[PDB]
Amino acid sequence: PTGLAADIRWTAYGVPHIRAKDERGLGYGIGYAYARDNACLLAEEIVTARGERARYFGSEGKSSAELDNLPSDIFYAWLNQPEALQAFWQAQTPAVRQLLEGYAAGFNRFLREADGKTTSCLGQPWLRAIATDDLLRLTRRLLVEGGVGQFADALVAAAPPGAEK
Amino acid sequence: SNAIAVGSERSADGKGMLLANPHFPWNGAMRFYQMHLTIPGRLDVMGASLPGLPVVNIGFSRHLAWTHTVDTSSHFTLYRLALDPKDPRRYLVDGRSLPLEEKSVAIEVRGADGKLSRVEHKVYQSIYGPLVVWPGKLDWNRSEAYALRDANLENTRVLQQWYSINQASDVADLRRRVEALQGIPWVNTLAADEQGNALYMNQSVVPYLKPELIPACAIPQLVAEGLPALQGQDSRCAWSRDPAAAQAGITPAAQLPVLLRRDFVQNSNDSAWLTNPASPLQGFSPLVSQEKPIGPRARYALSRLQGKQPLEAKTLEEMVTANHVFSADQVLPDLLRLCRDNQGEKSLARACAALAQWDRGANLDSGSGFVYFQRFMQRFAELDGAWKEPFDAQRPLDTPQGIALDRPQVATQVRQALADAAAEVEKSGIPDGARWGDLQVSTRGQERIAIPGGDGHFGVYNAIQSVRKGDHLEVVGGTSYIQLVTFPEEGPKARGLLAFSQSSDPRSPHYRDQTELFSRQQWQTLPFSDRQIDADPQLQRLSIREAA
Ligand SMILES: *[B]([O])([O])[C][C][C][C][C][C][C][C][C][C][C][C][C]
Repeated sequence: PTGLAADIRWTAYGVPHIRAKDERGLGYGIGYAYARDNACLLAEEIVTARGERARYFGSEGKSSAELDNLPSDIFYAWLNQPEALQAFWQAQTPAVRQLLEGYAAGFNRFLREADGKTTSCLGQPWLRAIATDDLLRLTRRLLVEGGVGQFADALVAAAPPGAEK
Repeated sequence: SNAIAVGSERSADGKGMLLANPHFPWNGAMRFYQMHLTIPGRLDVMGASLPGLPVVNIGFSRHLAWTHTVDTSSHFTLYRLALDPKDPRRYLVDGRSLPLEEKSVAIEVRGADGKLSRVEHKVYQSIYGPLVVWPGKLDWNRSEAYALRDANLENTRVLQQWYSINQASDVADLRRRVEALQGIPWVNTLAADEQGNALYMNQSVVPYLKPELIPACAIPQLVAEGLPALQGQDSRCAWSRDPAAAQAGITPAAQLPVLLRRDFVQNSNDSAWLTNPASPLQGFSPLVSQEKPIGPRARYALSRLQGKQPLEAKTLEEMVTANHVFSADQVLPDLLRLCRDNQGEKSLARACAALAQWDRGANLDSGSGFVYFQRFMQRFAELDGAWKEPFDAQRPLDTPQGIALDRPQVATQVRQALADAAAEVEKSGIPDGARWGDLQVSTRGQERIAIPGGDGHFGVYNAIQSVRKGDHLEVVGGTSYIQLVTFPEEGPKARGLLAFSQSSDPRSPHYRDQTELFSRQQWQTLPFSDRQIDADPQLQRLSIREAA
C-alpha cells in the first residue's frame, strides 16, 4: 500500500536490529530507534549544522566541537547554503534519498510520541521535527572534517587589511 | 584509531579476522551508535555509525568485516594568493588581476534581553575557495592571502559509498566498490573476509597533482611543516584532471595505496608506508603517503604482529585490554637507571619510587607511576638530541630507543625534566594511594565510572583522551565502538562493546550499561544471526508503520 514500515528488534544494551523491505522502511526504523536513544544529541547537532546556535543559545556558548556559537554559525551558514544543499540532494541516488526520507520520518515519529521516558530535552524550542535537508547538513558537516571544517575559525577570521603599517 | 586485519596465513583458524578500534569523541556529532540493518535477500550488515547517517560506517556482514582509521593523506590544499599591488581584494593569476567574490551570510543572535538581533558577515572567496587567516602564519596583508580548496565539497558520493560498502560480499568486492566510486572522504579502510584475505586501502578523496608539477607548485616553507600548500598565482598549479578519477581534480584509484595480503595489515594513523613491513608502500605523492617515522601505537602493534606464530582472536583483544604504555619501553629502563644514579636527590625520590613500582600500564589499578611518566614524557618531548638511538630509517621499527645518558648535557636536562615533572605532579591534588582508575573517569549523571586506557601518544593501544575537570580527568574521546570479528562455520562471530553506551541521554536504560562493562573490560557478543538474536533474554520487538 504505502509507505514506510519497519520491524525493530532490540537485543541487550539497546542495540536495534532493523528489518524492512526497502530503503525507505529501513531509514524509518533507523530514525525511530536512534531518536529513542539520542533525540537530544541529534537536535543539538542539527542546530549547529543549521548555523542556529547563537539564535537559541546566545553568543557566549560553544558547540560540541568547542567552536564559539557565532563563528560556528557563520561557518555552517556558509557551508550549508540552500544552493549547496540542493545540488547535493540532486546528486543523490534514489536509494540514498529513500534512506534519508525514511530516517527523517522515523525520527519525527518518535518525537510525536515522546513523553520524556528517554528524552531529557522535552519541551525545548530547539527539539523539533527534522527534514531531509537537516540530514544533508549533518552529512556535509562531517564531509569537510578532513578539510575546510578544520579551518572554520580561520575562514570566519579572514578579512582584508585596513590602512596599517 | 587502530585496525588489524589478519588473513589465512596467520590466523589460528586459517580464515579472516578483523579488529576494529576507532578512537573518536565520546559526545557530539561523531558519537558512534550501534545498529544492524537488514533488507532480507540483499542487505544484512551490522556495526556502528555516526549520528544522522542511515548506513553502517564500521561493521561486518556474512563473509566480510571492515573498519576505518583517519589517514595521513591531504584532503584539501591551501593556495597562497599573490595580491594585486593596487588592491588587496584582488589577486593575480598568470599576471592577471581577478576580483574576490563576496558572499554575505546573516545570523540571528539571542541577546541578553532575550531578543534576536541580526548579524551579517562577509565571506571572501577566490576561484579556489574561501580565504582563511591564521594570525602570525597565514595572514591577509597587502602582499598575500591564502585560500582553501576542499576536495570533499564536491564529493556527493559519500552516502552512496557506505551504502555500497554495506552491500559488499567479500574483500575483492569491497575493493571494487570503493575504487569504483571513490566516495570515502578522509579515512583508510581495512578489511578481512571469511576466505582469509586481509586488505588495506588508502582509498579516499585526495587532491591530484601530476608528479612533475609538485616541485614548482608547492610552497616549500609550508609543506615542510605538513601543510598542503600550493602556488595560487599560476594557473598550472590547478589540481590535475584525469578521466579515470571519479571526480574532477582528485587522484585516480590506481595511484592510491592498496595492500592485499594473506598474513596481516595494520594501521594506527600513520601513512600507508609500513602497513606491513614485509611489503613497504612507497613511491606515492607527498599529498598521499610519505615515509615518516611511525607512532608508538603502530610500533606496538607491529611488535606483537610480526613473526610466524598464529594470531588468535584473544591475542587481538588483549592488545587492547592490556593497556600497555608502549612508550615506556623506549625510555623507562634508562630513566630508572638515572633514578638509581640519583638516590639522595630528595626531589626525585617519590617520582623514582612510583616509576619503579609501576606496572607500565594504564589499567584501573596502575599506580601513580603512569602520571609521573606522562608529565616527564611531555617534557622529554621537547628536549634536543636526548635519544640514545635516534630514528634510523634502516631500522624504522626499533628506533628511536633509549636516553643518551652518556652525554652530560642530556643527563642534566633529563634529570631536570624529571624534577620538574615530579614537582608538577605533586602540586596537583592527587592523594596518597591513588591509582589511575581513581583519577580517570566518565561522569554519568551524579555518578562516575573509572575508565582504563591512556593517551595514544604514549603508545597505549586502548587510547583514551581525558581533560582535567575538578578532582578528576574526564574522558572526552578514544576507544569507542570495538568490534572483533571471526568467521566460524555457523556465521560471523563478532565481539566488542560501545564504550560510552548506546544513549547520550541520562534518562535512558542504555546510558551507562556498556560503560560499566568497558570499565571491567568485559567485551560481549554482538548478535547478528536470527538465532543469536532470538537467544537474547532481553529481546524486545516493535513493528511501526505510517503513510508516506
Ligand atoms: B581514528 O582515531 O583514526 C578515528 C577513525 C574513526 C572514524 C571512522 C568513521 C567512518 C567515516 C564516516 C564519514 C562519513 C562522512 C559523511
